Amino acid sequence: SHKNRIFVSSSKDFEGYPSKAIVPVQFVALLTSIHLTETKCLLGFSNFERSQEDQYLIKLKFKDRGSERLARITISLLCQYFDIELPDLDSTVILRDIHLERLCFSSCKALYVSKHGNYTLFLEDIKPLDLVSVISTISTKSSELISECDLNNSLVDIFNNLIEMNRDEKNRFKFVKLIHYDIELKKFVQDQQKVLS
Amino acid sequence: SHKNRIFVSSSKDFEGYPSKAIVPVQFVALLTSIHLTETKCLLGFSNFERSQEDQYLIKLKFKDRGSERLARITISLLCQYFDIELPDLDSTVILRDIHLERLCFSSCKALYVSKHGNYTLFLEDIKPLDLVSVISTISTKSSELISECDLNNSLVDIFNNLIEMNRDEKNRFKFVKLIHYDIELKKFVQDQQKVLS
Repeated sequence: SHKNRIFVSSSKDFEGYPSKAIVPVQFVALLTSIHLTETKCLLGFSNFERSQEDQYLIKLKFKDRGSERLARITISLLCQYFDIELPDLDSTVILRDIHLERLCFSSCKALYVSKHGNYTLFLEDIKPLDLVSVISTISTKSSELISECDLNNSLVDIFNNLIEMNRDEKNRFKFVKLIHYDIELKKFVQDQQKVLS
Repeated sequence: SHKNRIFVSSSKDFEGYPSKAIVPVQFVALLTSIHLTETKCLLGFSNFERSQEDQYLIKLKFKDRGSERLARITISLLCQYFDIELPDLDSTVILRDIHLERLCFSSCKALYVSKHGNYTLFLEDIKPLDLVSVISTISTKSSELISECDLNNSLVDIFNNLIEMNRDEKNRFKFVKLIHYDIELKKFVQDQQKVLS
């Protein structure tokens, strides 16, 4: 046997989880916000089921200076991977609605940790996915509680929800406003937008 | 004014630094080793002036579980950036002579911290550089103590030392053994190997 890390397809699943327990989970979602202060470091994620950003809030807790540095070094690499630029080390980080500019697919491993009906997600790993890859995985193609299609299914859903936000006028999200709108993204979008017939 | 982060071109510079001081530094070097246990996390870097790996040892100290996680998440992103694959979270990290396989250019900001003639380097930031970029920067092209040519000069030196190790037979380092030997690397190598005339 193993840890039996549970795959969650939605923050709504947390509503039926144990009330005092530590449960390892994994979920796929777009990075939507970063907040780095001196006492706190917060990562927002959304899946965009109907939409609303930061459904998942993952916490990187820290008390010391060393902790504080580690948290900062972590944020720094995550932003570099996704080409999100940061102020200079030698110069507080606040990033909101990241998805309006970038589209940062991420596979996360967290610890759902709950007490008295309240729960917190602590990060254990994060795998940034390349938009390049994500598009392949969709165009193209451990524990007993994660199917090797869950991740894939998630990526597919995220992108559909993304499509329905693009159409919707009262939504600030639009494929064109993305800093990285290639022609591949265009045609990918168009293809998936044709999988309705 | 600013922090006056000092650019160091060599670990040999540390021999003339203050004996009880905290001095912010920056240096460019290839990642050569990673060690992750439960009490310690160590990053080895080399510049390869004549050669020897791990001239620079940067320490990511940690006492808690949270710290321990942060350190791990940090290592994980660094390896992903450089396409170094790691065992599964749900399954101690020991990576040596990374440069025989990969070539991982890195710009680091550390705190030289010394007491009684002894010094330690604590990480504050690390910028992985893409081999793709590094080759441009060389083929192609803040504080008062870092010139905007230092980084560049360093990259150039590293690669020359690399060339002289390739020639040398008693050295296990060879361009061909690299997991990523493109044709660009070939021709880049050949060009720089022609800048001797």
